[PDB]
Amino acid sequence: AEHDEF
Amino acid sequence: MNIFRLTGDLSHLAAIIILLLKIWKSRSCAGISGKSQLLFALVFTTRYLDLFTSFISLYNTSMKLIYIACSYATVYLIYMKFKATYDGNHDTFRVEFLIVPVGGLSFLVNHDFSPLEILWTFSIYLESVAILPQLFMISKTGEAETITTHYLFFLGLYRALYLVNWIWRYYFEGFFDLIAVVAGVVQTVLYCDFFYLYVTKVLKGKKLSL
Ligand SMILES: CCCCCCCC/C=C\CCCCCCCC(=O)OC[C@H](O)CO
Ligand SMILES: CCCCCCCC/C=C\CCCCCCCC(=O)OC[C@H](O)CO
Ligand SMILES: CCCCCCCC/C=C\CCCCCCCC(=O)OC[C@H](O)CO
Ligand SMILES: CCCCCCCC/C=C\CCCCCCCC(=O)OC[C@H](O)CO
Repeated sequence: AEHDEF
Repeated sequence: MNIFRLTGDLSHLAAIIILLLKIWKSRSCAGISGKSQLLFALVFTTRYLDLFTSFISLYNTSMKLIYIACSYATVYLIYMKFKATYDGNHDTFRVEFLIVPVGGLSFLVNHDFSPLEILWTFSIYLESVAILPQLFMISKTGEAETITTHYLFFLGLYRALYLVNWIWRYYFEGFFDLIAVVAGVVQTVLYCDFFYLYVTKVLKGKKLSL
């Protein structure tokens, strides 16, 4: 799954 | 993208600059756990390997590079430039009790058994406990300087704002990541004693004694 946060 | 996420990113960058400028201007890293700064640098290194496989936005790329840059710079000021003021005698947390188990847990409990996902998971578990050596050092030395407490407040508030961000993203976008959530809760509960002492003592002109 794609990680779009820091 | 929501206000809770944006305020959380600003709170995290505020904490990182407060610490970096405090060491740089005072030419001293007294009372600062070098070990926690190694852990934070290691979180950024394992989490942001996706800089080579993805492009989310200029903001996403820039923030990752700034975080890696400031975490590595902070490590350099403590262990190389101002090493004469690094208090190794009081930064005695045994970080192997955090790294070895967190590493083992990321390999076993993750969303996918692939190198990039296992490394991302390691970053999430490690971040939840990364501040432990700094809090342990403050309890040992007895005191925490005002600027050190402002650093800890903005660092602790950042992941608390990410929890609110996850409520927002779950309700409005149907997005949910249980590994980040549970680790985020662990990360924030470790600041509960500090938050209570910062609000009742530091914000009232008193001494923060852990
Ligand atoms: C001299 C040492 C201190 C100097 C540094 C002072 C400036 C940094 C302050 C804030 C950064 C912004 C984020 C933190 C403030 C958030 C406060 C709050 O409650 O935020 C809830 C949020 O706004 C709901 O959207
Ligand atoms: C010197 C100390 C070294 C030891 C440090 C040990 C690790 C940190 C300790 C406690 C965290 C316990 C609380 C964590 C609970 C997380 C579960 C949780 O989030 O439950 C709610 C639900 O999943 C979402 O709403
Ligand atoms: C004292 C030293 C040890 C420190 C340990 C600190 C606690 C954190 C550990 C585990 C998770 C905490 C409880 C949260 C469990 C949530 C499980 C859950 O919701 O599972 C759903 C299911 O797996 C569908 O994904
Ligand atoms: C002193 C030595 C111990 C200190 C180190 C403690 C590390 C932090 C602990 C837990 C992080 C919380 C998240 C872990 C729980 C995962 C919950 C879950 O849902 O797991 C199944 C997963 O979703 C399937 O994809």
